[PDB]
Amino acid sequence: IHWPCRLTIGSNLSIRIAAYKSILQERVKKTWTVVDAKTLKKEDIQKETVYCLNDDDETEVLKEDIIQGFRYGSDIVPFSKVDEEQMKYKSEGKCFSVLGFCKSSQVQRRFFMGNQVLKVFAARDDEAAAVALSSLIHALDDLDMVAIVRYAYDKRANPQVGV
Amino acid sequence: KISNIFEDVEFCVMSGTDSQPKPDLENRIAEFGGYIVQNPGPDTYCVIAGSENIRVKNIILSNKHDVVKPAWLLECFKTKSFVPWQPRFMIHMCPSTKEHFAREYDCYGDSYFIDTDLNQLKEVFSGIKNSNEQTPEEMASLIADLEYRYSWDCSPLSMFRRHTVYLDSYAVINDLSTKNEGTRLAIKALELRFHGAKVVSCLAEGVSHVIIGEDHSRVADFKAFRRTFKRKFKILKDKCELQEEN
Amino acid sequence: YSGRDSLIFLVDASKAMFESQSEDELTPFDMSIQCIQSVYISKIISSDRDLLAVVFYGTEKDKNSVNFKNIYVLQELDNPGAKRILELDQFKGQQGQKRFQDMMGHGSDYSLSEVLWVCANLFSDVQFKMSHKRIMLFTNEDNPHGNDSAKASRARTKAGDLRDTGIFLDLMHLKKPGGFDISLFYRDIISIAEDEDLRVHFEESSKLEDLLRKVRAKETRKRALSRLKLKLNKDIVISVGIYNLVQKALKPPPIKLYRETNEPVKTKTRTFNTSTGGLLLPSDTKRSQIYGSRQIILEKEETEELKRFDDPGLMLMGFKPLVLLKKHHYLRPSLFVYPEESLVIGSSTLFSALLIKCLEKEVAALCRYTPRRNIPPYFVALVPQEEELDDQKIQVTPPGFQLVFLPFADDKRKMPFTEKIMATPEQVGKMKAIVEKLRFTYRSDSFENPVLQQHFRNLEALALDLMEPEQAVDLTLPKVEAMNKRLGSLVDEFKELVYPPDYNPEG
DNA sequence: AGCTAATAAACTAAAAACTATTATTATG
DNA sequence: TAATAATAGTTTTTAGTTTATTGGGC
Repeated sequence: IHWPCRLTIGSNLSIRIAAYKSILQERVKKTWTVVDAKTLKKEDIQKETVYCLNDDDETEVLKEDIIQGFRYGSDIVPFSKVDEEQMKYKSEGKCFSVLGFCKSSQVQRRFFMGNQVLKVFAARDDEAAAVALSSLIHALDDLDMVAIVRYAYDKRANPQVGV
Repeated sequence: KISNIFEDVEFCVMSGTDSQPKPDLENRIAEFGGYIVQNPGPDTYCVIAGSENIRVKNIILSNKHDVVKPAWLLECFKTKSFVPWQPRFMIHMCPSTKEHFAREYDCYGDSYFIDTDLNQLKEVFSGIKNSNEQTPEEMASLIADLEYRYSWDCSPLSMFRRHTVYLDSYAVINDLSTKNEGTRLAIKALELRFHGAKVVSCLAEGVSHVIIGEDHSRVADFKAFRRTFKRKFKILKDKCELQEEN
Repeated sequence: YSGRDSLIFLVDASKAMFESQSEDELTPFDMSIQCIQSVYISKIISSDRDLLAVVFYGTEKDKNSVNFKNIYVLQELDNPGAKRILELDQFKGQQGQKRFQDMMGHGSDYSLSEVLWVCANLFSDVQFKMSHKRIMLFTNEDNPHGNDSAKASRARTKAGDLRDTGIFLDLMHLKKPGGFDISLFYRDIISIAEDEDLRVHFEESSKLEDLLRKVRAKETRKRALSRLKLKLNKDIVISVGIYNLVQKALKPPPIKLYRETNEPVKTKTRTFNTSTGGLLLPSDTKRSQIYGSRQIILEKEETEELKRFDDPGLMLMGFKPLVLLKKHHYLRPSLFVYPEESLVIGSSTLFSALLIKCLEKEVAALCRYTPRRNIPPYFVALVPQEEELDDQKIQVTPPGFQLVFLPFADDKRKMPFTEKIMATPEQVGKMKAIVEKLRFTYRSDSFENPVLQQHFRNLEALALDLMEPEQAVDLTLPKVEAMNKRLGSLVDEFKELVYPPDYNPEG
């Protein structure tokens, strides 16, 4: 499946693009289901998790009665989830933009992050975009530059950078 | 303990950082048996906020609890009893509390069943920012309505700011863009600011008050303008200028 | 590991630290304390497991255990905490300084030998393995203890003693209008591995600009991923260390804690007989996968042995020129391999010989890699990365073999492709010019994830419970206005060159 | 003008590395 | 009669599960 987006350059250039994950690590999609050792059924099988009091007690703590927190040096700060979700970084939805250009030799293979390779073309039914991307490819090959680009899958994903 | 009323009610004591620190305030709360919770729960009646924190900012965002300043609880402890929740310790509150305050009070600190006093009226007036954007004629009309409708016609001072008087303040008439010096026009111009009776310096058909200014040489102009209108100018008989409206 | 780090800050509790040439300049105590706050924040986020302490000298009172006069210790060697930050900031400011001078004295005679005794004793207090006895102090003058020749002699004697004991110290130049007087009393007595004392430094010109800068990282120590081994044929085996010079960091996991007690509540989780309400056992477990109708049951070591193919190690396949690797062929972040003599003695000689030889041949090493027990071994390539130095002769690149991974056939994902489309050469030249407009030189440390930065900002902000949280700056946002003004009309020129004048790229 | 599927993110357990110590045997 | 040698006790990644998740549909 393609990634239908629009590459943005400055504030006056946009090219409808479709990205394909050319490389994807193999991974099984069939999980293992624990069933009974006697009836061989999962119906009689389901977890029981208990938030028993960590202090000198054993009383379970209800889901709402318990919150998260984060270690801070020598202590831990009490923390909710509404607080972070209203003070988290807000990504600008699904977007993908270029940032700069540099020589190919300025980077090495040992700085290649992620677990997938994205082969990207323009969106379907835009032959002018095809000519534009072809010119981009030719110019980049001639100049031997590499484009520095910023990626963002969607609002709820983490924006990041790429080459 | 001291007062069981403060007990049985959960209090989110999370910002006791005041001139009185948090620990001693919490100790006093325990002395009154007030129920202390660190994080705001549904059973918690109100959240104790002293100084401002980013956590308090989120509490403002979280329209779930009522932000309470230490003044209200301090007065409660001094009185050993709950102090009424008039908005002077208030920052952010539940919509249920919003309706409660809109019921027991108006859109401000004024009450509906408790007679106003100097303190609450002054606090309400000082809480609202400056709102001078209307025309001076609207000011004159509204203050005149306040005076006449409410039997408020007892103002000790009334010269020219407020309602229904006429007086010439310029030697030259129909040309008010220039000021004549070396005369009493400046004194009248000064008097036309403070005490209050609306200023009129233009000649029109809507004037029915016969007034002679501090200059006795303007009577010729007054009589010249008298024939232009139906009104007849009469010789004048507090105001401290010896004027009569008839 | 091989030791830990700790610093102690020393502040002159005098009046020279409580003045300013002009009100735009803070007092020496002011920028010292704020730089201390910045340092502590950096340590908390970076290396909170370190030891930090605060001691004062020159004040009227004192708090040291030996009870030397004018020697008031403030904080002891401990992992930094927000409470300490609050204690510092209560006196940080144009009025908190007055609060300190009220509740605490400032300005009195003392001996530097005494503060050295105190700091040495504080060193003795700690017990964990220790590597950097760094001592930091702040002032703009040196000669006051040179006023008493006996005091100078005892101070320099104790300084030499602590240098012998391995203690290292560093001083910050502070703005003394008459000059700090370098080379008069300290660099001859303080510990320095190099000499740059040329200017008596009428100002505070030294490294506060680095210290006040806040860093946000974890800087994990040099830990070997594995001493895994290369099986040449079946018996020729060498020991090499595994490393990842890049390791994707992520936000630390949260800790689930209570509301009114805030205690991190332990969560026991188990499974019980749902159909009975009783209790189940880990032995009473059977995993199932139903393909259509048939259900297949597998167990623990049953699922283990299917992952078993060979012993964890490196199995050489052969050699292939480096050029025969497609650059766009990528699997995951690369690794690094470093030799070692810890297990196989002489393996370093073999590693060096192999590196030199394959560098001459310009070939890659094909090998079968098994990370740990019960994992399918995958083929990888070992490109020899030579150690490169700089003008400072520092390793901009370490020696060894960069470990790049070879994807499999399943990794290849074909997509609906299109024909080859060319472009007019003049448009290619327009692209060359447009690229040259916005060209720049990339540097690795010039970019960073703003999301984690904002996370930190919030974290220390709620820790510092201010009115507002610090606002991180995104370095990944393009300078759209700057780039547009830098390009000019070439953008629309190429737009009409390729894109239809009537049809915008927008659908 | 009504409908829902990959999915990175998050959440887990699980496995290794890396320290830090010690139930054991000569042996008198 | 008493020293030494496998050992677990912390992190630390890391590799499966879990989930709330925009698009089309008609």
